[PDB]
Amino acid sequence: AEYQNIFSQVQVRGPADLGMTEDVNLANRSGVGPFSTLLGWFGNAQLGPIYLGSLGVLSLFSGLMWFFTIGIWFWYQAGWNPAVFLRDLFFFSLEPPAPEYGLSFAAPLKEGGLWLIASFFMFVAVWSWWGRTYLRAQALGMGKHTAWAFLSAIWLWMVLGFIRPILMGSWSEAVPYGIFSHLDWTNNFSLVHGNLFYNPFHGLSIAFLYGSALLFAMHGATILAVSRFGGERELEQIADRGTAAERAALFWRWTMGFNATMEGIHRWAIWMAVLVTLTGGIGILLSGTVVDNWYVWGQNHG
Amino acid sequence: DLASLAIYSFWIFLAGLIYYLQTENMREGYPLENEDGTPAANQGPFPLPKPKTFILPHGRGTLTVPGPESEDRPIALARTAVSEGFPHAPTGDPMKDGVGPASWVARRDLPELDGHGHNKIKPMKAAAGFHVSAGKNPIGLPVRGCDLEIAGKVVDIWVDIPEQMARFLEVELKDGSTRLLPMQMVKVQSNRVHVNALSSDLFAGIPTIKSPTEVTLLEEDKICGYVAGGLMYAAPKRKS
Amino acid sequence: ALLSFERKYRVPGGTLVGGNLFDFWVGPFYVGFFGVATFFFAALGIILIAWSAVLQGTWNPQLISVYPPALEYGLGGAPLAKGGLWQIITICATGAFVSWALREVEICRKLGIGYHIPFAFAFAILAYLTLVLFRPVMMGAWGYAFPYGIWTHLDWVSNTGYTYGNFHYNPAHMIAISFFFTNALALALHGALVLSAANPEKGKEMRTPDHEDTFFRDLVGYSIGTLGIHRLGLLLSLSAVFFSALCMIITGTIWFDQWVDWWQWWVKLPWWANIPGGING
Ligand code: BCL
Ligand code: BCL
Ligand code: BCL
Ligand SMILES: CC[C@H]1c2cc3[nH]c4c(c3C)C(=O)[C@H](C(=O)OC)c4c3nc(cc4[nH]c(cc(n2)[C@@H]1C)c(C(C)=O)c4C)[C@@H](C)[C@@H]3CCC(=O)OC/C=C(\C)CCC[C@H](C)CCC[C@H](C)CCCC(C)C
Ligand SMILES: CC[C@H]1c2cc3[nH]c4c(c3C)C(=O)[C@H](C(=O)OC)c4c3nc(cc4[nH]c(cc(n2)[C@@H]1C)c(C(C)=O)c4C)[C@@H](C)[C@@H]3CCC(=O)OC/C=C(\C)CCC[C@H](C)CCC[C@H](C)CCCC(C)C
Ligand SMILES: COC1=C(OC)C(=O)C(CC=C(C)C)=C(C)C1=O
Ligand SMILES: [Fe+2]
Repeated sequence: AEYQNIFSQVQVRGPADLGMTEDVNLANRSGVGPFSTLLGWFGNAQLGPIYLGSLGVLSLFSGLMWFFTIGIWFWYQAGWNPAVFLRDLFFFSLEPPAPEYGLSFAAPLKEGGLWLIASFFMFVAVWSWWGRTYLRAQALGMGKHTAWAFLSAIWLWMVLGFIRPILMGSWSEAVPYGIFSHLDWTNNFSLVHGNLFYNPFHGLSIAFLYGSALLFAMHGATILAVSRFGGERELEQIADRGTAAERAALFWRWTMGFNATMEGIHRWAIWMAVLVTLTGGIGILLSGTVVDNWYVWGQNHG
Repeated sequence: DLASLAIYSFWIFLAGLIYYLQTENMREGYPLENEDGTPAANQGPFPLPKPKTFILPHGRGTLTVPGPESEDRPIALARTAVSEGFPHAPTGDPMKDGVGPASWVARRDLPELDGHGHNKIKPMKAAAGFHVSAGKNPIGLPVRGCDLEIAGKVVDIWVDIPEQMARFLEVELKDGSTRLLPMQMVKVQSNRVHVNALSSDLFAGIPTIKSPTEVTLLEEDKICGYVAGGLMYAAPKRKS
Repeated sequence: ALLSFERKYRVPGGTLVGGNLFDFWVGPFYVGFFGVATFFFAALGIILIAWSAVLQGTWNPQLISVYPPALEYGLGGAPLAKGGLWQIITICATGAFVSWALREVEICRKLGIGYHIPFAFAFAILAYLTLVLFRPVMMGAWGYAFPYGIWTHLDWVSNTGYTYGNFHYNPAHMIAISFFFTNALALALHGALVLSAANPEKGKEMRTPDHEDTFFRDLVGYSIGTLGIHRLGLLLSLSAVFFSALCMIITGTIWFDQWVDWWQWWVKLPWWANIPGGING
């Protein structure tokens, strides 16, 4: 090939990079891990350090309990038989309490209680991780974009698991913890609500999911196409526009009639992605609370 | 109907959002210009954004965009038509004049710095203790042009230290001097380095750096632009 | 008409076909031979859609729907009003998509950059041809292709999927979805990271890429780097589309049952097909 720069031809290695200091509490950084030659073909080879601290540990811990609670239930469903455990691993499911328990936390363990407990650990694990994404940025003096984007994903998960079931009056309305069972749940949700293809926030959501693949293919390919001019060094290209930024912008202007800037493409990017779950969340939230049947709602246009 | 309300509201939001993103992407390159360099009359339906300022690290100053732009370099092209929309032809040697695929931008004649204030890019012999950890080491290999003639031999690798990445080969020419080659424009083989963009006698015209241990942003543009321009302008010597 | 830095790039050369005859711009748009071809396929294709809208009796864009020939036609030509417009429009669309890509190649040449973008766009074209050509031909009728209408092609998706039960159980489909999700994840992260470095806290100077690296190492113990993340984005989005085409090319060609049935190569395996209890025993 007229070399495509998908994989490096040569790897170089030097002393581990211990990272910027700023206001990071250095007491909570690990040592550095080993270098990975395997990963070095595609990206950086350095593993670590990682930063832990209170929230990270709380998040890890709480997340492990979540995993453990589900796991122990799966073993229970497999009658403590390892062979059955592996045979039926994808069919195991931890279900929410049945409708007749409403929103009470008074369901017996084997009938939805254990689901409530898992959800509690999951809830703590995710929000404390969110706090972490926010505090890592702050300690380095960075903007909070990552935390705000993550919040968009959290929104869809909150709607599916908590906000919508509460508004519907029943935990039984939440999503089970199982590989196949949450798939069956997804199918069933659409059938019950009169075909989600005719939910317009669902169509919007799909436009941005597709749009995200579109844009990241456009942008990944654009940067590789101008890496022969050092295009991937985008911060310095923002501060001091180079021929990389200019050719990238002219490619698209000539193709399509308009173009982005090196900073501006990243604003297009962050919104394209976060709109997937922002809109999806709204669409799920409205289903069965406000609209029973999307197909029928659609035929009246509203 | 609350669903109706919601979907009409979101479309309002989305239009405001798009207008924001588009204006925000007009911080470079605008106002539009006529082909004679005067401002175009039709600037489009989106206004220029109000200025924003970046405070560059390491005392390098501030950047405000948008702001009045120059090329800050003479451009050796002649208009080929009375009307608007046709190619501008090079009046001289486009490789040397830095036009078309061989263009470069007048970036700051300073090297890029890492987070600690040190030069981001260094020759590997000056970087303790980087070494080649996988793949074919190109040091000491012959460098061959598109004319299948040897142009020199690889004497060092210039590495992006924070990223731990090879960015240039330093190549020694027959006359003893050296040149940098973008790592992206070379093909490292078992017994040689092959460079498709240039014939062996065009290596000498690769711009030179004024320090043997650092390269500036201006120099990297000049080097990269010139080598990439070879694909269009050195094609006659690209061997049948 | 021009960006402030644009003139020095608007030089002659790079065309694949026609030399300098189509080597010019209209406003911001570059033309070239494939610009002309794109226009011609698009013009004709849009006319036929109008011609078909007349046959249908509506000009409401959300009712217009051009269907392909009935199954009984198999793979033959059909009368214009009975599937023939669909056939011609498909030819045009393919002509336009392919022209669009070759125009991108001409533009790459004029600007001196790699060919990654039209290369990447070719996968989207591959995916389209999988649905309207490869799969219908392997099944032996154009009527298995999808109709060209805003809501009707959604019905087609729904109908096709439920023909094999819950289409979720298609394993290539699972893989495709995982790349679509991971790709949106990575795009959000990549966008947030660059913006958070360029637009730091108030009172702060612009951050360096070393801060970016340091942010992801602190957060998850690994930074892929600035080159690697763009490699990754390209990889994720193309792989999502590749497995999409794959999960359909095999549906109705080498697999005809409900996809949940596929998963028994695991359940009824030798060491445990019989052990009582769990979900399946
Ligand atoms: C991919 C697998 C399925 C399929 C499944 C779905 C599902 C499921 C949904 C859509 C949705 C849409 N699909 Mg579909 N779709 C397929 C194939 C296609 C093809 C094609 C030629 O292959 C096209 C052009 C479209 C086009 C569209 C849009 C009407 C809409 C938003 C997509 C989007 O933003 O994408 C990302 C691209 C962009 C963001 C860039 C802009 C693209 C613009 C918007 C395209 C407009 C097309 C235009 C109206 C028609 C041609 C114009 C000509 C001049 C006549 N689909 C196949 C058959 N598609 C959604 C919908 O109807 O929402 C209401 C939806 O829920
Ligand atoms: C029968 C099936 C139904 C249907 C039913 C649904 C339902 C029901 C839903 C969707 C949703 C979505 N559907 Mg639909 N869908 C259908 C057909 C389609 C088609 C198609 C071509 O046919 C497409 C392209 C889509 C596409 C989409 C997406 C746009 C959207 C999911 C966004 C997302 O990123 O979620 C992935 C992201 C998340 C769920 C957020 C996760 C965030 C949390 C914080 C992560 C925690 C991680 C945890 C701590 C660690 C876990 C590790 C694991 C062990 C691996 N659907 C048909 C009509 N679809 C969703 C939506 O928004 O709808 C409006 C939704 O709820
Ligand atoms: C009830 C329906 C079934 C089901 C049935 C199907 C069927 C049936 C199919 C899929 C396919 C897909 N499904 Mg499914 N699917 C279900 C549930 C889901 C869920 C979910 C959350 O539950 C998800 C995430 C998905 C996800 C997906 C993707 C993996 C894939 C669509 C993307 C694609 O192919 O793009 C490919 C990209 C394109 C086709 C775009 C091509 C664009 C062309 C080249 C250019 C257009 C130019 C345009 C006209 C110009 C306009 C320009 C003007 C300027 C406007 N499905 C349920 C169980 N799914 C489809 C697939 O894999 O297709 C290959 C498919 O056919
Ligand atoms: C904008 C929309 C997209 C998005 C964005 C997004 N996600 C994000 C972020 C952002 C911007 C983050 O900053 C955050 C992050 O830190 O990323 C690196 C995150 C992230 N998104 C993640 C996942 C995720 N995002 C998803 C989706 C998306 N995220 C959207 C497409 C999906 C799905 C379903 O598509 C998943 C799976 C995480 C990688 C991370 C959030 C991390 C977190 O909350 O961690 C807390 C939990 C733990 C530490 C638990 C650890 C325990 C183990 C993992 C065990 C569980 C295993 C399982 C239960 C198996 C059981 C069986 C066994 C007994 C055999
Ligand atoms: C492969 C990864 C992703 C990808 C990549 C990608 N797409 C691309 C590119 C790349 C890299 C381009 O360079 C190119 C571009 O220029 O984008 C700005 C393009 C592009 N992707 C487009 C759309 C698109 N991409 C999609 C998807 C994807 N694109 C993938 C997810 C989708 C989806 C998911 O639905 C759509 C709708 C266009 C914006 C653009 C190509 C524009 C083009 O080809 O223009 C020439 C054609 C015309 C001007 C019009 C022709 C009209 C026809 C003759 C008549 C209509 C026929 C059609 C079948 C009607 C049917 C509509 C119904 C289904 C509703
Ligand atoms: C500094 O370069 C990097 C990014 O650039 C935005 C990343 O997104 C990411 C994160 C994205 C994924 C999904 C690894 C990493 C790790 C990284 O090193
Ligand atoms: Fe980028």
